[PDB]
Amino acid sequence: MRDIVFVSPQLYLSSQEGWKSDSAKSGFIPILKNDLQRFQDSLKHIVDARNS
Amino acid sequence: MNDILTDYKTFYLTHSNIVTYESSIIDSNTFDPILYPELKMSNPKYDPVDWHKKTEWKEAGHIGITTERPQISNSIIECNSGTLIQKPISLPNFRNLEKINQVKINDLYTEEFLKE
Amino acid sequence: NNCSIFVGDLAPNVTESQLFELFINRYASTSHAKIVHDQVTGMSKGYGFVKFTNSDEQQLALSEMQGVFLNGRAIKVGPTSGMSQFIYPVQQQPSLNHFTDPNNTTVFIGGLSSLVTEDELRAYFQPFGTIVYVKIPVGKCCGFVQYVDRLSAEAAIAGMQGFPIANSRVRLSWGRSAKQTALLQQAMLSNSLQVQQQQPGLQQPNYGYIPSSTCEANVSSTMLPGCQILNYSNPQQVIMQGSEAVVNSTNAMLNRLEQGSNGFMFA
Amino acid sequence: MDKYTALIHDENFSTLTLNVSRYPKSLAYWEKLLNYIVKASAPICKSTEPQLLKLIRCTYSSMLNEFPYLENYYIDFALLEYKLGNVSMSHKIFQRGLQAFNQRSLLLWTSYLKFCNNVISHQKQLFKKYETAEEYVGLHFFSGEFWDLYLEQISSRCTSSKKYWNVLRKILEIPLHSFSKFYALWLQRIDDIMDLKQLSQLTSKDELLKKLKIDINYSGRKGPYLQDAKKKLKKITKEMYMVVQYQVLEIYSIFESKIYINYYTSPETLVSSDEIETWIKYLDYTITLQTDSLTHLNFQRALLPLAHYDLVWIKYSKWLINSKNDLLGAKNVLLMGLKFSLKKTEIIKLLYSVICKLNEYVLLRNLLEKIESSYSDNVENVDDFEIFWDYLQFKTFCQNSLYSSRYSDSQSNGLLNKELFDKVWKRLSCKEKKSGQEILLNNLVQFYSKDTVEFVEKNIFQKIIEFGWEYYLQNGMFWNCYCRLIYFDTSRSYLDKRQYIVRKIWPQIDKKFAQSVLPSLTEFCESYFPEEMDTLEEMFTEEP
Amino acid sequence: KVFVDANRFDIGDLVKASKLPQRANEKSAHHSFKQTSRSRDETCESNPFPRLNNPKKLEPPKILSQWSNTIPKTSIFYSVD
Amino acid sequence: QSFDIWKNLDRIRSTKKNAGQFIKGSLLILPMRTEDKQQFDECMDELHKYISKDILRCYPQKEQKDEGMLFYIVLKDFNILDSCFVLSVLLAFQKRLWMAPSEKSYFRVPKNINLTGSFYLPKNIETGSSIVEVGFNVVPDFQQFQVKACHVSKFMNELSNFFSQVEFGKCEANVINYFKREYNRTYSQISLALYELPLIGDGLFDIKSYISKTRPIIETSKAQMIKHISEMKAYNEIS
Repeated sequence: MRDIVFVSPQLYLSSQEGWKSDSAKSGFIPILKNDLQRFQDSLKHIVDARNS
Repeated sequence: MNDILTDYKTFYLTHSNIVTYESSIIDSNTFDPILYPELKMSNPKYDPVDWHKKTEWKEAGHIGITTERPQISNSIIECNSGTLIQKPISLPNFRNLEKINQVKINDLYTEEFLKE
Repeated sequence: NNCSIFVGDLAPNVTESQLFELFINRYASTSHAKIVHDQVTGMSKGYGFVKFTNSDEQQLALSEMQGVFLNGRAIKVGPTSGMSQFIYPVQQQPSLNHFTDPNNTTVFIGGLSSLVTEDELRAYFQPFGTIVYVKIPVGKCCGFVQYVDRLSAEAAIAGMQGFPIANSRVRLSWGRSAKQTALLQQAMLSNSLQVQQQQPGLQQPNYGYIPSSTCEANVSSTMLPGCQILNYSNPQQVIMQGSEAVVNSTNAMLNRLEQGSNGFMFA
Repeated sequence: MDKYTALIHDENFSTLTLNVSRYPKSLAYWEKLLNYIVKASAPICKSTEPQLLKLIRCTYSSMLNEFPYLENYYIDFALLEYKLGNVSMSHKIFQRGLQAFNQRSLLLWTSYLKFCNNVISHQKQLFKKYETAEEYVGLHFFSGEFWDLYLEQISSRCTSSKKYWNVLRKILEIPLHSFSKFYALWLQRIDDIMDLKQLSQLTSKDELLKKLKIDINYSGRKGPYLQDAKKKLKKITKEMYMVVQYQVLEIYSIFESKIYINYYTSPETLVSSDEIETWIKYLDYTITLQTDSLTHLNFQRALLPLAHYDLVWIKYSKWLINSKNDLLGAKNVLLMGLKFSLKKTEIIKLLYSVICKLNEYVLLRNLLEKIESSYSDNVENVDDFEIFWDYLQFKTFCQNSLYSSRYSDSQSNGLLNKELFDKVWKRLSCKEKKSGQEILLNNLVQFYSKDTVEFVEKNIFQKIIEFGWEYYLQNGMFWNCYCRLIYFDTSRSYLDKRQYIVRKIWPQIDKKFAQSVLPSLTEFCESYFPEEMDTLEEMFTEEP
Repeated sequence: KVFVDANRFDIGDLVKASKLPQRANEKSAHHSFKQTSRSRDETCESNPFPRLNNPKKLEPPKILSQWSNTIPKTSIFYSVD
Repeated sequence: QSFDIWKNLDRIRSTKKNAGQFIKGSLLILPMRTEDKQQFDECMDELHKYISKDILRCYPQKEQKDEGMLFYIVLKDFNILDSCFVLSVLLAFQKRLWMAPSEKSYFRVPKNINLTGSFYLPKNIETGSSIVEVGFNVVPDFQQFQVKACHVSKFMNELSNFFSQVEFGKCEANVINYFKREYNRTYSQISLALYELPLIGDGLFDIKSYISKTRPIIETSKAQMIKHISEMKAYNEIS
């Protein structure tokens, strides 16, 4: 699928590999491709509390 | 007893190994010092290992008051219909059908405290 | 009895006050009256229910209001309630003793050796649930253990039965409180009524409380359902369940082991 | 442009998608986003864009993988795939839906069998599927619709008129909620008899000859003979009706008239204290009956509303341990309890003992690796001490499992390992942010040797004296644990350790800091040092 | 989405097709009650706590009226009202 | 009897009444875990020298955790003796690493060890004791079977009495890869659930609306609890 990206915060806030994908994997949330920076800028405080 | 079992679960996991643990496991009373202090927390009596006439079938739905509920002896609620179609099922055997209204109460509060 | 009558085909300018004035205070006493209006428009649909205490007064009101002038039209106050196989089951009552009360959460303990204290008897019945008092009668070799939950009383009776306290087997049953026992002794000395009273409820629903949960000890609570929100204090008030509860309970049990190894408490 | 391109460039869709992907466990956001996607396709058919249908399928798959306990949405997406033409994908959605509750959800079996009444095109396969539903979910209390549907399918498909009698005879012994409809069908089917030879459809002829003293081949005037047959069978049915009526009336009037919610709302919902208590009471009643399919059914029914409250998970795990001696079943219960419960302390603490009883310790190490990697090797700075301490006990057990002993008298090294002591010292250095400080101080003094007590007193306690931190010098329980470490030595005499504790510990502590130490040190001095009471009193008196 | 029988996927178009469009004015002016049509777009945000919004107590298991005289007349627990 | 594997193998070959015939359509899967690989490789090479390639096959993992490996041992079209031999060797080896690191014999089982394990079988079984079935299995297709706390001869006799009563048949061809994908999916779900454990507070529950959704409700519940305590105090008061 074009203009889509599959992502889940359960693998991104835990800082693991394979947290994003373009293909239909079971368990991922489909968001838009141009709004992935808006997804990364939204969870900044949780990553900052995880690192500190 | 809860404090002793919790302190033993604290101490035994920090001062023992699997070589001592696997030799201590016996099958006569299923005794395992990792899991047995957890199950013994709720009840003080605990056995490690004729059901309709015990003191648990009678006061199941309500505690304190005992009753002999009617049941069916040859109950077919567990057998599937793929096995019950193989042969015709016999007549239902009945028991405790003369106590559908009779209930008894072990009244200790009136007999031992009010009437002395 | 609470006999119900269904008035129908009423006018639009007839509120619940006019129906209550026409139903009650006319050779009867209507307990309740409600006109069924629209769900979102607010206007009355022309129908209303009137529930009275006595059936004879409601029957006389339905016989007298059959065709009466009600706001320019008929009243039609015929009864709504009162050969199918399916009927709802009906039951009598067990006359409200202290056994057949589902809200009765206090356990009568007996068979003691007149040797156990109150703090030790608290220590027998502490982890089964939260507790309010552990007072016992003197010279009567018995006591009273009142919880807050009924499942905690079920767990206490299912665990503590057949447990010998101080080389003496226990007898667990149900019972009333001390004031209700004094009232039963005062009513049984003259033998007039000897009636009991039901224990009050909890004013349910109660979302925050989790049954069979104990806590001995600012609070920034997230109120999440997986954890505990509120709890009853151990004497008594209502406490917000914090996160540092198992830590305080562990420090308390280590202090209890340290003070029980020496002999500062027997419980 | 089509509806898909207008759906991408729309302003509301990006905001709803970011609010879903921002908080994934808010089910109302998922439902608003799903309703907006369905509203974006106001005609739903097969002529729409497949590039949007794949997005609908991915959205439903993500919602059903994030929330697998939603009963209605498996039905919704399965009938959506049935609307979109195919039934193999709909059968796969029904199979994963029934697997999400592990074959014990009445609504999914009912909707799948109402679906399968049209799509199976095979009679024996329908009978095997209905018998599977009978042996798994057929003992449900509110299963009147399932058994009405199954008797309807038998009365419509079968022509021998024998299986209907068998299934209805089975239903006349099962405690159902809507049960009197089946008794009324039984009583009007006894009335619908035509001759004596149909009595062999009920039972065998020897059970009629022995128990009821009635013969099938008795020829003569069969009028009052069949009337006496009807009267005696009605009496037996009335007795069994009294038994089942007492059972259903007891279960309703005690238990089932209190539970008002029987569905999975959300992970954010709240269930009242009445309903949790009555689920625990109803399952305590259910364990006593010792009917295994009904017991597992009612435990799954209690996992339906409130699987996040973790009580029924631990209760059903303990039931599988003690009452059945089926402990891998309890292991799978505690494994699935990690996926739903929010208070993951007690389930993981019990699962540790469940794994340790199974003697599968590589699985235990692989499980503890997930905890120590879930914090990215920062387990010493966790707010919840109950997670770290339950990790630390079994990690100390694993370090005693791998490494050999260092000291004498067959004493293996406990918390003082190179991979364990650093994790303790990283937590003890906070002094106000991490709770459970005195728990380690009471649990690092449980070795009782000559060189190991010296090792413990050299690594931490002498280092606290050297740095002079305010929190441990203020607390008297620290010095109580330090005196308990020396006083319970097994190699020294009494006089030397008594002179040690009196002379070289008590003058070292501060006099102005003794206001919080003296309530903790006075108990220790009254405990073990009776003649040293007035000596300690003259050192901490009111005047210089 | 399932039980409302109008937002159903496979047979909802059959419900929405033949409404019996009531070309008589008396058939539309007879009923004066509410429709209570539950739309598909109702989410979990509406009605968060199902016990505060007043539910109904469930119906008792109905029994046969010809065999109603053998009910246990004494209940186990005291039920009020 | 003894503590040797081969003597119990001779005993179970002797008195099991012509147990040389294998089972038509027979399959068994044993997933096991080892800390290290080098000690496992010598025992597995000895097992492949003893057991043929067509009967038993091995499947490694993808090395995702890098510490705990997961190895599938698939016994296909096996006889009753080779199954007992393979399960005895593997159940001895996956516990000898914790109990006896100094014994150093891959085919001699000591007396201090008890055999306790878990093996999967396909669903199409027909049985018409120490080996028990399970309730509430985690695998959709397969059935988990448990053995606990046995000696060598009891393990041999119980496995032979189990496989003499069960009847297999008609297994799916690439069901091994199906079980691999399902097993990896289930344990990736529980690993993600353990990854959700630090993300409880303020992470992904929408706390900003959840506080305001339950702010009057907990206050009214607390007022009901205070009223309950006051009414209980009025109920227990004699006065």
